[PDB]
Amino acid sequence: DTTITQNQTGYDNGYFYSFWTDAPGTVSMTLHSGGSYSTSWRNTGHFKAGKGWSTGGRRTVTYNASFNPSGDAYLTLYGWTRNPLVSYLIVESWGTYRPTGTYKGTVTTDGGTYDIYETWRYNAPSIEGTRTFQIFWSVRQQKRTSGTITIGNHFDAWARAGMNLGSHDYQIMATKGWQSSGSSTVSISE
Repeated sequence: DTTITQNQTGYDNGYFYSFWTDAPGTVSMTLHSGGSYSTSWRNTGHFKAGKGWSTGGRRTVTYNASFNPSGDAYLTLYGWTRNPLVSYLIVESWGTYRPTGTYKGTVTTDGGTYDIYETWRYNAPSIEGTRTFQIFWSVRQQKRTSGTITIGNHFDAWARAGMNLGSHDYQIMATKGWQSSGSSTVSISE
């Protein structure tokens, strides 16, 4: 297995991965076989790490996870588009705080009901550099740590709500953390 501690993307055991933090040395990601990885973090800053695909799309993804946050963290499908510049999250579980934004509707899919939100992020890290951009959210109403995500059902609900996606960059089943400690192990597949 490979331990990642510096911002990078690449491929491991057939799958794209991405690691990003603004607090190097406080978080690591261990790449396991197939679509599997773990993370460990301690009094960190911001971090996002996961395996998935370098070009996102309307995939039906199945994941199985162990998720043990001590504070603010998400277990979430995460990705980016350009033209327009958008980041999006399908949040399956969280730690101390359930994320919210401007309410936009609800979508029911894969046995659960999700609230839909939009937020704006100002002068923040993006795939293009420091930029201002929209975040699209589907947040499950009840936490879960395994199951299937029919991503097309979220994209379509967002579009019905006036939330328009662009050309896809990467798409990962991510662990994301903010000023917390914890661990995770996440195993994905299309």
